[PDB]
Amino acid sequence: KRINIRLAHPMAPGNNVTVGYEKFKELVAEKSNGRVRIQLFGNCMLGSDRVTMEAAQRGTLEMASSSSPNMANFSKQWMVFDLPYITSPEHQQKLYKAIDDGELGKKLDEIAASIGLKPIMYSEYGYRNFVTTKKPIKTADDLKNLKVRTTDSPIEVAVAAALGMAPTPISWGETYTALQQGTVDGEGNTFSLLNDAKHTEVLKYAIDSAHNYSMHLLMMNKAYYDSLPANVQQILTEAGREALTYQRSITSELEKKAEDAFIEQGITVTRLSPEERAKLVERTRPVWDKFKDDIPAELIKLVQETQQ
Repeated sequence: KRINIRLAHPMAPGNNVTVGYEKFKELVAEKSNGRVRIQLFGNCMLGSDRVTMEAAQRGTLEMASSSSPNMANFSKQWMVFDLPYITSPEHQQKLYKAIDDGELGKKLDEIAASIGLKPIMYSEYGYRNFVTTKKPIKTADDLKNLKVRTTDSPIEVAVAAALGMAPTPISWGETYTALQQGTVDGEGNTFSLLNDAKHTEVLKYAIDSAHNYSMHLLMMNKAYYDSLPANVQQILTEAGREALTYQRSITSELEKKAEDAFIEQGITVTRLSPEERAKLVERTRPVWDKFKDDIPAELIKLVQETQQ
């Protein structure tokens, strides 16, 4: 027959994650000669991360993508990637290698299996930077007192509290309204998502904190995956791998465009000195011990090994 597979996600038009899933869609169609069709429900068409991944887990959707921080709703183990400053941009290829070809990726795959999901793409999303609507922020101490939107990650909540901020978990689709209404003073995200989602209209200041690393985890309902013929299973996984290579390749080009757009629209972007970054690293480091019982030590070590 034909097979139609629905894929929902929260990310904005033109965003690195979004474009990756457009490439996935194209590759699935090519490899199947049109027999398998991915229907894309991006940009919170069917809701934000949690609600659509819950639908994928239940089987009311075939596929969904959630940011890794929002995946904490489904397993605590994903929080390894939220630990503040567990990774930094300088080591990204070695992180990719461990996920793609190594033991780390196998462990992630097992986490997904344990919650009824088949991973198809570990999409790059990027490093979050703190941004504000009104308050000048240039240093760690300037973050104090800010009311800040978070994802659902317990670690993001704890990071904010350790920085002296007041964390406020808001779904992605509702975050712009909260900023516009003054419910929150700021947020932390990639400059690209912020620009693509047109948060840049309400923002005034940014710092290159890189205080959270996120992926966008594209998951298929495991029962649905296991129901498919083997040739279609292989199409999906091969398309995922090829789409991931493509999506990583365009990510930093798009990030550069967004940083330029921030500039153009008058947002002040402060580059932290080594000293000021080290303060942030240490101020957030106590969060790690608060989650030692929820994140396997072996998994922390596999991630840290990528940064050596």
